[PDB]
Amino acid sequence: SGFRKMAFPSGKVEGCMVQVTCGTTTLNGLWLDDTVYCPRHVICTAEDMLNPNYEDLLIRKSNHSFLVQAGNVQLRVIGHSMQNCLLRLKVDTSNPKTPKYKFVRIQPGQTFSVLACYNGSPSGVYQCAMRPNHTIKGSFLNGSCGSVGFNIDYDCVSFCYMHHMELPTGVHAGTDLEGKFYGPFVDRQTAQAAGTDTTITLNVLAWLYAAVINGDRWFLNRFTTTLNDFNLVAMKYNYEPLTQDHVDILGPLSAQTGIAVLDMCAALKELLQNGMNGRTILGSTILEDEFTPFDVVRQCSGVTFQ
Amino acid sequence: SGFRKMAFPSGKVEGCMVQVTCGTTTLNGLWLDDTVYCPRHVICTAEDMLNPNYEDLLIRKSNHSFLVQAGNVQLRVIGHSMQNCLLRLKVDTSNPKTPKYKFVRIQPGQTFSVLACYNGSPSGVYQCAMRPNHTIKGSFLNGSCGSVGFNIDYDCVSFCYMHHMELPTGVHAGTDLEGKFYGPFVDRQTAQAAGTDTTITLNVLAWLYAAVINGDRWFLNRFTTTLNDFNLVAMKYNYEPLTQDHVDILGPLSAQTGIAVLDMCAALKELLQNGMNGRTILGSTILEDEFTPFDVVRQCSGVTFQ
Ligand SMILES: O=C(Cn1nnc2ccccc21)N(Cc1ccsc1)c1ccc(-c2cn[nH]c2)cc1
Ligand SMILES: O=C(Cn1nnc2ccccc21)N(Cc1ccsc1)c1ccc(-c2cn[nH]c2)cc1
Repeated sequence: SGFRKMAFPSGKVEGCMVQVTCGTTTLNGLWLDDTVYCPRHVICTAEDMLNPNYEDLLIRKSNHSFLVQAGNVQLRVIGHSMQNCLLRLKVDTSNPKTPKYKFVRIQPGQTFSVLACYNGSPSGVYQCAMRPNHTIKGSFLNGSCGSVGFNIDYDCVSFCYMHHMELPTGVHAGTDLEGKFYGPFVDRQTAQAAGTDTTITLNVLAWLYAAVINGDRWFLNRFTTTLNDFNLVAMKYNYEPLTQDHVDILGPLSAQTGIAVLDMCAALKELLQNGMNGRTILGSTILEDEFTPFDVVRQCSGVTFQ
Repeated sequence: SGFRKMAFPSGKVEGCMVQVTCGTTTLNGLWLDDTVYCPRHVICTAEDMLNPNYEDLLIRKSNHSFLVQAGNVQLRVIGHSMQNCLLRLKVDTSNPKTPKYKFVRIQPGQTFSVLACYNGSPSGVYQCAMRPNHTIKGSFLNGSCGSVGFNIDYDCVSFCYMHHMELPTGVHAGTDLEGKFYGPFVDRQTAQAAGTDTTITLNVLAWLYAAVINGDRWFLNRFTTTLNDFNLVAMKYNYEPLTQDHVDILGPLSAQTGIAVLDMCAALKELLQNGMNGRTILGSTILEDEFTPFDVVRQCSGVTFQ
């Protein structure tokens, strides 16, 4: 029993973090096989960031412009290229700790584990959702750039995020491991800001199912709803519209609890309209949206507490 | 910026988890040097748990009664002893991945990282406070026994918890790595229950300081309080009394923010009396108590956003 914001074990990623220095600038890189990946802003001075031309800043660098430090060990850079907003450094040594891995672009509303790192040394691990507005509510200080996000499935690490930026509201922006930004953001100084955000409806429903699996039904009701009637309420409360695809995804949690998805929607409508009346669900006074249906099945018992 | 329930990176602990089997019963052990530590209830059948005599159950076992599996590899057991509620198995092989480590008994209100494990395989990591009633609000299923808690400081792992039990309220109980239970709990079937709990006052104050370091002052006021006047309010709201020792511990956070500890107490009193009036602090609608003053200094900027 219990329900916690649980991260994946971080060992397989720890063995891949290095430090990358170009001139005065140090940040984190990810060392897989004989490649190191890091944010391309490592090549900029503070003043370069106002209006950088990366193509023109990079052609002025050699391989030996880059220092890569793996723990105590200097890795020799023997090649470099830019891929979107990442630099790829080829080094003289294959990482003996390279895990089984893939690069994936996660979708909005999906979750991942962040390994915050400074100076190539891992400092902490926590779980993040990709918000609908393509930001994450992370915890990052200066020096954290090149920290990665990931998911693990049967000893394969799916890398999905590299940290580039803190926006003016204190939320975080970065790239997939092909160096494409999540959201409309750019690695230069602009008036860019987090767009308006929404509550991840599918995740709230998964988390209500979690509460029932763990033995709590106080918030259920004798009502049902159409998808249309639910969505009129969702819009009022700045919830993402529910789609048939989202109903289909909730099929296994619905089956394990015997609560029809639209019967759970009727419960959520009533909670949005009436509040929680001083009660909690899984310890929370608020409706939680940072757990996916996959996260609930991973962490909850396969046997409902009936 | 940001503020997250952050766990330590779990790699150094992952390399120590093994599986321990005695008959039908499998659970997790911790492999350091040539010793494996696990809950002594591994030697019990389900029916043994009603009234076990561990001394009498253990003398009936040989070394070869115990199977220890480190990944793919069988470790041969060559010795065994009981230490309080732990078994210590000596094995034929020293763990090549043994980190620098110590065994520590944490105090109530202190935090640690839990590596949930099943069948010797790590599944997840999250941060826990030791509640005043000596329980943790974990997330554990059947098979999780022998999962450990820890803190890391400069590459030294301080192990402080081993998981033994889920209480009837769904909260968790275990031992230090000398096998002494936290709290009044026992590794046998009784009417035992979590005692009443309290809010960890020192941690709430640390977390208000965190909010100011990250740039928020909405909840401050022009009032001060005596320790006595604060504690009359604390008792009304089921908060731990504040002591002079707790005021002294908050000295560095008070210095970094320029807010006197008793001026912060006056702010907390006002929040307890009046509520938050629909506002948040660091994203929360409630007063958070699972971050220590050490956790705040670890995660927050050393420069206040003034
Ligand atoms: O946001 C950042 C870097 N960053 N990421 N996470 C942070 C958490 C706290 C503080 C700073 C943090 N920026 C701002 C910028 C400006 C144009 S795009 C993004 C940033 C600031 C300075 C540099 C820099 C490059 N060379 N020297 C300094 C890079 C990124
Ligand atoms: O609580 C447990 C074991 N445990 N720990 N975390 C749990 C999370 C979910 C389910 C069970 C969990 N107990 C109960 C008991 C009974 C007397 S003291 C503690 C437990 C239940 C069964 C065994 C057992 C021993 N041999 N075979 C079964 C051990 C502990």
